[PDB]
Amino acid sequence: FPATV
Amino acid sequence: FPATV
Amino acid sequence: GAMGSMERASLIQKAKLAEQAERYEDMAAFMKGAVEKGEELSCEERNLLSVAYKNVVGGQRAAWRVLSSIEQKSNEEGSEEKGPEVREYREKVETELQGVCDTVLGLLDSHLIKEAGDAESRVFYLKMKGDYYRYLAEVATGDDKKRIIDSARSAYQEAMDISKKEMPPTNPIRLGLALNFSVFHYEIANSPEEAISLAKTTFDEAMADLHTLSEDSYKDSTLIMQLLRDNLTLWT
Amino acid sequence: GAMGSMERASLIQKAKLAEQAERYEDMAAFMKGAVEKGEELSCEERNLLSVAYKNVVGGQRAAWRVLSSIEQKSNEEGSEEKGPEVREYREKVETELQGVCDTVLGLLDSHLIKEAGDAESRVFYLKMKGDYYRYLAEVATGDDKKRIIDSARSAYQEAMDISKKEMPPTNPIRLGLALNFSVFHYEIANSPEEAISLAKTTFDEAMADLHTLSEDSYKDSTLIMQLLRDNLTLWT
Ligand SMILES: *CC(=O)NCC1CCN(C(=O)C2(Oc3ccc(Cl)cc3)CCNCC2)CC1
Ligand SMILES: *CC(=O)NCC1CCN(C(=O)C2(Oc3ccc(Cl)cc3)CCNCC2)CC1
Ligand SMILES: [Mg+2]
Ligand SMILES: [Mg+2]
Ligand SMILES: [Mg+2]
Ligand SMILES: [Mg+2]
Ligand SMILES: [Mg+2]
Ligand SMILES: [Mg+2]
Repeated sequence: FPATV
Repeated sequence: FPATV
Repeated sequence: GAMGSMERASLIQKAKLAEQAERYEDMAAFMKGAVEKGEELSCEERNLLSVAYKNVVGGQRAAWRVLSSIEQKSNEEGSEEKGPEVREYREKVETELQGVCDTVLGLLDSHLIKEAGDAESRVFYLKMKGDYYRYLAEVATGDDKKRIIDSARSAYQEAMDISKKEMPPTNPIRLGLALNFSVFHYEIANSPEEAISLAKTTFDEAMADLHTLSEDSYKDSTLIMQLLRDNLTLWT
Repeated sequence: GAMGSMERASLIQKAKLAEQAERYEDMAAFMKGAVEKGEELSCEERNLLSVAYKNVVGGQRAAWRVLSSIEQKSNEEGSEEKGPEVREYREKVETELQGVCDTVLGLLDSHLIKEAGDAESRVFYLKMKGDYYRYLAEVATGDDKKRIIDSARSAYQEAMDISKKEMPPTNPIRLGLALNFSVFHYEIANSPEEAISLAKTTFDEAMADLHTLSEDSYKDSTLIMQLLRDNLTLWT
């Protein structure tokens, strides 16, 4: 899963 | 802290 | 409602304690109470709000994915019929997740966004709005899925427009917004090319502005730039 | 109450799903519902019950320790007065923890223990009873602290007496009971010598019985023996 902030 | 199960 | 009798400052203090104790549900409830006092939030307070709900919904999303995978496996050929329980429990978790998203969106709509005039606050809240519609989109399968997706897109787009006019390309809020909108494009909108272009352009424009920064600002910006690079590596 | 309309088998199925999703509060609620059906629990079901509540209370204990440490620091010389919030929030967490302990003790008393006739089931439940009184003892500071400590001791002692008569020295339930009772002695009863003696004797008696076991039983027993050794190393 990709990085989010 | 010591081990418990 | 339940936090109506507690001082704003006490709610904020307790949110910080809850964070230290990794009690994120409590932290979110305290921050909800603080928002409902009706005063604007400072930067630190906005961060507490976002951390609390990110952690709560993050846990729900991880659980939902575990359960959805089990459910998908149950519908494959040669899988034994196990009854309604997997669907029911996935639905239970899903409903709880949607409830949390609705709570956050409610706080943003009543009345955080409309009172947020400074670019840094308005962009931060609009990013949140995009994020919580994105989480609703992840589990949406019905008549309103398109409208939910568009609600996320619209919030992110407004945030992007403000951020590009009002903030430097290294600003951590601008960077984090772009990171998340890029993920929206890749994972929700079936637009991997847009996702990749956004991440690349954001990274390169930030790179070119690093020279203007202090050591501490450089640390903050480069951390998020690395996340953009990580996603680009995953996708290319 | 809330689980009264759900089939026993569905509650058990959902508890297993909740475990896979790391949804331990849900898992505990499902298992509470299953116990309240009034039928005895199988070994697998007893394990589900214990895992669920161990994880829930484990999280509460970790949070309580973080908060108690902050509170203790606040009462040192030269510490600035920050008001009632740290004590209030530690009390909140404490009350929730006590509630969970009371819930488990209630299930054991109504009516798991009294219906448990086989050594393996009775010892398992009595160990749980000792464990949840021990957790109550960890946070007790008042008139009933001694009685709470004695309630833990009594439950553990009954479990020990049965385990020594009815189970081999390598039995994982006998081993786990001894491990936990040893910790009770060290951490609650201010009896480190008793703790050390119990751990050592339990380890050595198990060592001498390993020759009787299959590969798989050997794996199970030696895992818990290593925990006894770990504690002995911590304490000596
Ligand atoms: C009030 C305010 O200006 N908040 C922005 C902070 C910028 C630094 N920061 C971070 O870098 C981390 O979290 C973010 C970053 C960007 C956004 Cl939009 C949201 C959260 C980066 C990821 N780990 C946590 C800190 C905190 C917020
Ligand atoms: C129904 C029953 O007989 N349960 C006992 C199992 C023995 C194996 N086992 C374990 O070894 C672990 O957990 C325990 C062990 C002993 C007790 Cl009394 C309770 C739990 C050891 C620690 N990690 C988890 C498995 C499971 C219970
Ligand atoms: Mg006031
Ligand atoms: Mg649904
Ligand atoms: Mg564009
Ligand atoms: Mg029935
Ligand atoms: Mg108290
Ligand atoms: Mg003895």
